Amino acid sequence: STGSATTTPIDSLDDAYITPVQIGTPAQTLNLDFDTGSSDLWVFSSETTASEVDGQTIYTPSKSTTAKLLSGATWSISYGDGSSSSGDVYTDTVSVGGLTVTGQAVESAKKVSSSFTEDSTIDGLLGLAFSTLNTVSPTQQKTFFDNAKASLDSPVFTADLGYHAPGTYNFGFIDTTAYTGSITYTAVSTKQGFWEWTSTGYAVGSGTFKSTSIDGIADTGTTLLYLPATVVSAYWAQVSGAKSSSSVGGYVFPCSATLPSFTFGVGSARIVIPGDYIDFGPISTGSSSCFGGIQSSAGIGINIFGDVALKAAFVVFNGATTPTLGFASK
Ligand SMILES: CN1CCCc2cc(CN)ccc21
Ligand code: NA
Repeated sequence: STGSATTTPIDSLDDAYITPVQIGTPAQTLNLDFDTGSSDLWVFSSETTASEVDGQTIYTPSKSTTAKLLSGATWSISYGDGSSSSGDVYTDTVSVGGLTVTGQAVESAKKVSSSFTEDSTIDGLLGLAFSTLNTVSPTQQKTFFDNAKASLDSPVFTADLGYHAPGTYNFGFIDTTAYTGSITYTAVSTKQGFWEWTSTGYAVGSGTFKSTSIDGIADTGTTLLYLPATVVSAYWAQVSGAKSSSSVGGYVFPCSATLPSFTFGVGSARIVIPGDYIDFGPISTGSSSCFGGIQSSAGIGINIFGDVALKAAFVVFNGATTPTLGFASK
């Protein structure tokens, strides 16, 4: 089997991407944020505290003839930004882009943080990291990908995010029309439950490539590129008037600037992030200070190749017995 779904930016900055997901019988379509940095499929629901819902579409298990309460099971997650959600669990039929999983754990939110309530466009998250990070207790649950894997033509999914444009998530096949050149594969460590890999270095604009190992995770659920402070300082030093602002919470730059590209290594290959991808616009409405899309990881404890980096590539998440990542230009 295979599946193929379009993923759409939620706003003009590509802060996040939503993908339609069919849950239950008859289908209830919710727009979920596919998140390669977490392992819970959780949704706004008929159980969510009413004051914490503001425009999201909700899953109503009582309207699904295939929904079963997973008796005794609860979940609670805290994301790296400080956001959170928690609740109880149903199993139901879940379909993405024509690929169907029966008996998928659908984590129903009783509580969400204000940061989720405020995002009316996001109806929940579909985690695609390893199932060892799933938060359901007392019986840990599998991701949609882990449940689908055995049925897929090939045990893979691919992320093809757009810059200010829709893109695609494919499950079970590699669309050889969607990238240029060849795919360069690189080793993955699953020891922390992430798609963790090592980049071979970086360049700033037209500058020389610096060979240096940078461990990090491929995380579609994170907007920006978080890298070590040495690398980030080298990038922003090439932008007149850029500075790190403790008041704003990262590097800012004059909105009049033209940003240089950023290149990262994948083995002997190179992925080039155009400068425009690194512009996240005014810090507040009307400001002439703009927020940068490359930020320090120093306060995080991990480097994160989030959407700023991933949208510059066609990315293969290879879930074979020995997982690997693949990157291609596009
Ligand atoms: C609060 N916020 C809404 C936008 C999508 C989203 C995704 C994650 C997962 N990294 C965490 C928070 C969050
Ligand atoms: Na921000």
